[PDB]
Amino acid sequence: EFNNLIPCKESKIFNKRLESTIKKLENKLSKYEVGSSSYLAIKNTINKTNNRFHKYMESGVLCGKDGLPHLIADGRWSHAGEFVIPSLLFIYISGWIGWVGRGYLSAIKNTNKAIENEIIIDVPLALKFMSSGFIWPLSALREYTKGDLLMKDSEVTISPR
Amino acid sequence: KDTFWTGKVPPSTVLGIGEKVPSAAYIISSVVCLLVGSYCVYESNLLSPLTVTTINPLYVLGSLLVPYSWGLHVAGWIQLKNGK
Amino acid sequence: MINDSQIFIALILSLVPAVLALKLAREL
Amino acid sequence: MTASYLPSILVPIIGLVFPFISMALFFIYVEQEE
Amino acid sequence: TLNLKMPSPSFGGSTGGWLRSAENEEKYAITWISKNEEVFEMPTAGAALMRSGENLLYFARKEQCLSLGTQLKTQFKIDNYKIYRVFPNGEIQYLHPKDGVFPEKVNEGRKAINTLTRSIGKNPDPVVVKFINKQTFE
Amino acid sequence: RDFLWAQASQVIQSYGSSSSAYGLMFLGAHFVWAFSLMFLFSGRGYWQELIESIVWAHNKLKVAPSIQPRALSITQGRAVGVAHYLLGGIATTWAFFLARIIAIG
Amino acid sequence: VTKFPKFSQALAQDPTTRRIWYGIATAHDFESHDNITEENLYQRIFASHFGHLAIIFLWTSGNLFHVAWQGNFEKWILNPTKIKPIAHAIWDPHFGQAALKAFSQTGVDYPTNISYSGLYHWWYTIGIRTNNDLYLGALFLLVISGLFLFAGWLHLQPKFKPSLAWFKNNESRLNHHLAGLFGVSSLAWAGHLVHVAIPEARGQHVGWDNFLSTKPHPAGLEPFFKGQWSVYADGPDSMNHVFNTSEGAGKAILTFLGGFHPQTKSLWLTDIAHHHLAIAVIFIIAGHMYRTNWSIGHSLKEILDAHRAPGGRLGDGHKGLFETINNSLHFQLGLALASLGVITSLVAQHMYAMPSYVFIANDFTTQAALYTHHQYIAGFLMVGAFAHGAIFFIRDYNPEQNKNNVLARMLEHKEAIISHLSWVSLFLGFHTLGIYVHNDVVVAFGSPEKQILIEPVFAQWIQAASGKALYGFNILLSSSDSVATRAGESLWLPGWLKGVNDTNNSLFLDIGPGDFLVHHAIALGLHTTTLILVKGALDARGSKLMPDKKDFGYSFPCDGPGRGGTCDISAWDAFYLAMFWMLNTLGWLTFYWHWKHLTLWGGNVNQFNESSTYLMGWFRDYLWLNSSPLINGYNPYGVNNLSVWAWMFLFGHLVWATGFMFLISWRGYWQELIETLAWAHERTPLANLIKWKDKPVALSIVQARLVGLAHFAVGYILTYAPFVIASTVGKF
Amino acid sequence: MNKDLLKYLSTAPVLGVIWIAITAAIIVEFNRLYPDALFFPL
Amino acid sequence: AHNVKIYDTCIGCTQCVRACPCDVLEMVPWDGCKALQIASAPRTEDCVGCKRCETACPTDFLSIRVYLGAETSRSMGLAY
Ligand code: CLA
Ligand code: CLA
Ligand code: CLA
Ligand code: CLA
Ligand code: CLA
Ligand SMILES: CC1=C(/C=C/C(C)=C/C=C/C(C)=C/C=C/C=C(C)/C=C/C=C(C)/C=C/C2=C(C)CCCC2(C)C)C(C)(C)CCC1
Ligand SMILES: CC1=C(/C=C/C(C)=C/C=C/C(C)=C/C=C/C=C(C)/C=C/C=C(C)/C=C/C2=C(C)CCCC2(C)C)C(C)(C)CCC1
Ligand SMILES: COC1=C(OC)C(=O)C(C/C=C(\C)CC/C=C(\C)CC/C=C(\C)CCC=C(C)C)=C(C)C1=O
Repeated sequence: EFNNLIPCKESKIFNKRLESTIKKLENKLSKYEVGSSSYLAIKNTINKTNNRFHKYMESGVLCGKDGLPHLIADGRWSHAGEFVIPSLLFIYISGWIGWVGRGYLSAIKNTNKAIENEIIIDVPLALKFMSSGFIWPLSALREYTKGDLLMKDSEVTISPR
Repeated sequence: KDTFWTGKVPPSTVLGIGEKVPSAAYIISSVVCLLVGSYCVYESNLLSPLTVTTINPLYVLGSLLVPYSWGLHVAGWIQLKNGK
Repeated sequence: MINDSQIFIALILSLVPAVLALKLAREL
Repeated sequence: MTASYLPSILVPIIGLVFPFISMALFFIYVEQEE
Repeated sequence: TLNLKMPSPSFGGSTGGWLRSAENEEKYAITWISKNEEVFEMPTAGAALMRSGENLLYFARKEQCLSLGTQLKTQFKIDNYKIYRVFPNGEIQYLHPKDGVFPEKVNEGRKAINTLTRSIGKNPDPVVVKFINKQTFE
Repeated sequence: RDFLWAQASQVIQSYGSSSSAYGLMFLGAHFVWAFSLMFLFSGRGYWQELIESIVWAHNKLKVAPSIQPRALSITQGRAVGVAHYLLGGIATTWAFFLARIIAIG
Repeated sequence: VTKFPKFSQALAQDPTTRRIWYGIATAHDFESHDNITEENLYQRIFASHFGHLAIIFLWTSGNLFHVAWQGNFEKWILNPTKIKPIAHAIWDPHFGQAALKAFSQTGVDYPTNISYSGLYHWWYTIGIRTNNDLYLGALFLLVISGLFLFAGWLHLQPKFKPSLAWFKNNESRLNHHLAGLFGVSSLAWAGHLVHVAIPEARGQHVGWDNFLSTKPHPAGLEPFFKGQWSVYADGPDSMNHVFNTSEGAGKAILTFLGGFHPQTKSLWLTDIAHHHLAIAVIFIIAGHMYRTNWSIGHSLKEILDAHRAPGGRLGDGHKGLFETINNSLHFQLGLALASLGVITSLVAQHMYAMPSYVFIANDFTTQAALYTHHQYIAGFLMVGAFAHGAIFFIRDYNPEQNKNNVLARMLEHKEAIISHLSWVSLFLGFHTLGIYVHNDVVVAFGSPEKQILIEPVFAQWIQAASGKALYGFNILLSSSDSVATRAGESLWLPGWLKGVNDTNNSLFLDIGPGDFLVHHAIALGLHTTTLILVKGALDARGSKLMPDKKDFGYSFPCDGPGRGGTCDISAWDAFYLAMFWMLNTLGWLTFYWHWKHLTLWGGNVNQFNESSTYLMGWFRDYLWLNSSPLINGYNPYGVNNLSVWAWMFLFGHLVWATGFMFLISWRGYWQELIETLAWAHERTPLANLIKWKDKPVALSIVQARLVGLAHFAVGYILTYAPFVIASTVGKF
Repeated sequence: MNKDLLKYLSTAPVLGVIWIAITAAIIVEFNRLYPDALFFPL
Repeated sequence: AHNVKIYDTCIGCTQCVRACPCDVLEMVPWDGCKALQIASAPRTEDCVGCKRCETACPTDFLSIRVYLGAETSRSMGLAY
């Protein structure tokens, strides 16, 4: 399947993009003297460009008829690096930020500086919570089953209905 | 008639004209309707493709027994649990 | 194609909804 | 009288007469004290 | 009673004063007594000179009179001012302070108008007064 | 046609060149301008009510702040609105002007 | 007291210009009028409905009449893909000679407007061939208009006013509307097609003169009464049939071919006839469900009261809803608008993909006009549905009588609903805008290969399931071996698969990463518009900031600057805010439709595929590129036929921008200014002879919002309409 | 280190800016040393 | 005229009366609260609907409420 796509290493359009990009850069390069700072800058761009195109060619990312990488995000594991693995990374980090932030908020509410510690952070206290985020999934799961994650509906304010 | 009900079982009067019909009548008829209806669908469409010259009115009529059997088995359960 | 006679018949007939519209408008 | 004359007769009436009669009538209506 | 012949503060005039509606609908008068000559701000803009003794001003709106009243009270400690509504036909209603005492001070004799014997959350739903003249807050 | 459409050709064709920053700023500035209209056309009564529902979700999960969220004041809504309107509007012209005059001048 | 408006003493006693404005604006809110009874209300609504129907029929009459008289229908049918159809003649004494010439290029010797409504295509399909056919049509619809007008008048006369009980006879109305209004109308239309449209398509004249003697099929109704119905399918039009001729013509009157007539690029007429016959049967059967005068059938109240899930997750279920709905015209109108809003969108989507009118797929400007028209109408209907839902909650909802039913339980978790809609809108917004901006920056710095381009594989899979072979998914109708494929192979599948797999039509367009991003943009628009409208409805009765809001009504300015300030707190204000979002969403989707088609029709799909993944692509390749024909409608060198669209385009910009005055500057500024003008008038000699009867005042707070929104919306449509039309005319 | 100064360094905007700047630096430095990661390599 | 109503949660603080720029309101004797007084609205024909009274009211929810109604020259605040 994906008959409308092709591997970028097999793509003639993808290869022509490399050629045309480099050809432009080499024209720009000819305007400067060998050894000059300008010349070296353009050379670095040429190397970086070559590295990028070759990296994508060796990856097995698919290319459209435009000759550009198209990502598959349906769950199949042959394209896990395109979305699933980035997703797991994002969830782990974002959940950490949320979990440690929630923990700090609750800690300061049990003090006389509940408001002060929101605008002037208790940095030792904050770093303790930030340091404890690495197992937030298990923490959060246990807190849920203990009945400590959520307030009851009758204990939260609501408007008339 | 107020048809509102509480708890786990509706009270037979929801069945309308079929409120006095016994549980066994509904339950057996539901199995028969499902099997005959399934057979009509199979014969019409699945055993060889349907063509313009091979539309049997009985199989078309018979296919309506499939949704009808659903209703019959719900009515059967209602009567079963009401004691009827 | 369409004659003067046909256009006048239309205009005359359009007086019927005109008058009736007036009546409905007033009654509302 | 022909039909091709009709736009030149009607458009001035629908555009410069009918609206100003309507505006005048509505103005009289909304200012009536009764 | 008002007294139409009472003297006015000294003022060079402005374009902010009253217009036709004051002549043929209604205007308001404020009188007061001052101990000394004093400059104050007209609610229609500009400085005017308060006479020592009696002072009479006319305005288009009740709110202009009361605004001046508040200025008299706050800035000059004058609390003896009176406000009247004056009709074109010559009739005069006394407005404020209605019964001699300022409204912010409790006074026996006053009767509760527009009070309700419930909290605001116990008003009926709009649907209940549908097709009758009642309001939900009545 | 002869001013806006014709002279915008430089800024609008700047991607992939050294003038690409102006192309980006031109679009970015159109965005900030349009975003200003959210503040100018709305009022805080709507926003304070929306915040109430969001606060409900935070209270449910025991993560509501002690510094209570409020919608911006009426005046701040106006200030934010005009500040984004001006920034967006002026930066659009800036990008338009520079991209054009650097190409032809 | 000034009498107008007679229906509101409160307004009639107002001494200012506000009396007139508010008089006009509340004239159709009958429930709010002085001394209205429930019976009078229903009677007045019924008569107003007759008035509205008459207007629809006069409008249709006018379209027919103008084309008959001033059009070129008879010439157009001889060469439909080349000749431009005429809407009506122009008579405008402001025109100079150069403009007269520019608008006189359509074959005929007088200035005209070209039609983009698709009426010629429709009328030709359904069997009209002459100006006399059109003229008699126009005459007929004049008479129908008058009839409805008369019925309107009649049903306000004492002895013909219907009772309130008649108006709340739900079961009878449903039976008649399903079986009669829908079912029989559909059956009669199948009759028209079989007796007239299909013969006329095969070159045979059938009219009132000969239709009693002309059989639609040689076999007559003999096969019908003998149950030999397959006779009516034998001998379809060949693939070489030339429309409006006998060359390649068939004899079949009912078929299931699927796909398109090759010449006309439109659905087969024999398929359309059979469609209408089949649904007519279903509708007629459906209209025997409800109990009227003969004991059989269902009570709507009994069905509703019984539908409670026994596990208790829906509480008391639908108990109480019958009374709630039966006593609320706003609930009913909200249901009607929502349902019609969905259907109008479905019309837009299905008519571009599966056109029914001959040669309309070739008329690109008409196709674009019709899609945009119906999607905008649908947008308005959807907002209105929710507006009336909010009005229902204030005016008609009785908490006591709905206790613990599905409607009451919506209010019980309104914070959960609103907060989740907020989340999904933010989630879509941050990421869709984010990806677009990633793509813009990386393309701007000369690396389009760094773009994030997600294939819309789920949508491609659904296309494959209907038999699109391009993707190689080998699923269902795109696999030879599937039971789905086998089942339909002798019926509609050959015709359908041909149309699907043809790249030169709009039936399942190819979709790529560009289509992915704009679909998430559309999703953002649907969710956010819904957020605003749902928050409007569910908070209409009250909030923490204003717990007693139901006591103030649907529309009111605010509750003053206390408690932090309360501008735009009413449920009406939610409608106002939602309108901006509805227009935005409709912008995005119509821009999408149009650009996708401009590049398809122009044979450069690659332009769309490459440019659409970053926002500068839309700005440059869509807006800037396609503006050129439009803005040159007039210039220093002369005028062409796009002159009028060029002028309208600028008119739209002006009206839109004038709207900003009302939306940004608010009332108090203006009231102070008007005071100084009142001062000047009274103190100016000569002028001050003249006196106003109504004291001039600045517009109200709500009036400004409404007037601003009106200008914004009118300007939106009058800008886009010329662009979408002139862009396409200019290119093709 | 002076307690009043440390209290000032603990205010929301100061910590806000420092923390965002460090985060931004980390992302910049990852992209400076491992450029053009459209996907996780595997 | 605008409707002004005073509800029985009034604590007789007098702040609404003090806030009112049109002298619509006054304090009258009452038994229902510790202050032994309640707000009253005897002159609503002079009410402009500015809602300064509601801004001043300390109770939750309000004890004074202004329902905007039929406009007059007085209520629209016209000096012409
Ligand atoms: C620890 C902080 C924290 C946590 C756990 C949550 C959690 C949530 N928010 Mg809230 N939110 C926060 C801060 C937080 N928020 C802040 C500061 C704002 C003001 C911008 C908001 C504004 C907001 C809105 C408008 C909405 C939510 C919603 C939600 C819910 C869905 C996820 C989401 O949409 O986030 C989206 C939130 C953002 C994009 C805001 C940025 C979050 C910042 C970066 C976190 C700040 C971290 C803090 C400074 C760390 C200090 C810790 C240290 C001292 C130890 C979820 C319950 C949604 C909801 O109600 O769903 C039901 C919703 O609509 N939030
Ligand atoms: C989980 C889904 C579900 C469940 C458990 C129920 C359960 C119930 N339904 Mg409900 N119903 C549902 C979904 C459901 N419904 C849906 C989706 C609809 C359509 C919107 C309905 C429409 C409906 C109606 C109109 C009625 C009920 C009624 C009932 C109650 C009695 C059922 C009965 O009498 O069966 C026995 C039913 C039969 C033996 C008839 C078979 C079903 C039909 C006829 C098949 C269709 C055939 C064809 C299309 C029509 C004939 C064509 C031609 C021959 C003329 C029961 C509590 C009854 C009720 O509430 O009493 C007050 C009732 O009158 N239901
Ligand atoms: C079948 C459709 C239908 C029906 C019967 C109703 C009926 C009603 N609506 Mg509803 N409504 C609808 C659709 C409908 N509406 C739709 C589609 C929307 C979304 C736009 C709404 C949104 C809506 C709101 C927000 C409100 C209503 C209200 C009402 C009530 C009357 C208000 C009135 O007096 O109008 C008079 C209307 C006007 C005077 C406006 C003039 C027309 C507009 C501004 C367009 C101007 C176009 C301009 C002239 C063109 C310029 C051309 C250019 C070239 C120069 C009445 C019960 C109101 C109500 O009171 O309920 C409590 C109310 O507040 N409706
Ligand atoms: C371009 C114009 C524009 C934009 C971008 C927005 C954006 C938004 N509107 Mg608004 N709106 C607009 C015009 C706009 N609106 C107009 C003209 C009106 C009519 C008055 C409204 C009326 C309106 C209503 C009534 C509602 C919205 C809501 C929303 C939110 C919808 C969900 C979303 O997309 O979250 C994603 C967020 C964004 C796309 C915002 C921009 C994010 C930026 C780019 C992040 C930049 C960070 C970066 C580090 C730079 C920092 C800058 C530096 C100086 C610090 C979103 C914040 C709704 C809402 O709040 O739902 C929760 C809502 O109910 N809008
Ligand atoms: C295009 C947008 C637009 C337009 C046309 C207007 C127009 C106006 N503004 Mg407004 N304004 C706008 C945007 C706009 N504004 C926005 C976005 C804001 C928010 C910041 C404001 C905020 C604002 C303020 C604060 C003030 C103005 C003022 C004015 C007036 C200036 C005096 C004047 O020029 O009279 C002449 C009118 C025009 C030039 C308008 C066009 C005239 C047309 C072309 C000619 C007439 C055509 C013909 C007679 C039509 C007949 C057709 C009919 C018979 C069918 C003028 C009415 C000021 C004012 O009132 O001055 C006294 C004022 O103080 N505006
Ligand atoms: C006598 C005569 C004549 C004459 C003619 C003419 C002069 C014509 C005209 C015509 C016309 C001049 C027409 C018109 C028309 C119109 C219409 C048709 C309208 C309608 C309307 C409507 C429909 C409306 C409605 C409504 C509204 C809008 C509002 C309120 C409500 C209602 C619903 C009521 C001649 C010479 C031929 C000769 C013979 C005889
Ligand atoms: C607020 C309110 C209101 C309103 C509301 C609204 C406005 C709503 C809307 C809504 C809507 C607007 C909805 C919609 C929906 C839809 C749906 C639900 C659909 C479905 C679908 C389906 C089921 C499908 C199927 C299928 C088939 C058939 C074939 C092909 C495939 C598929 C799968 C696609 C009211 C008045 C009630 C009142 C109360 C309140
Ligand atoms: C009438 O016009 C409007 C209002 O009322 C007058 C509004 O109120 C709002 C809503 C906007 C609000 C409440 C302001 C948004 C402010 C932000 C993003 C929150 C600030 C949060 C932080 C500093 C913490 C985040 C921390 C870090 C990232 C480090 C809008 C859109 C509006 O149109």
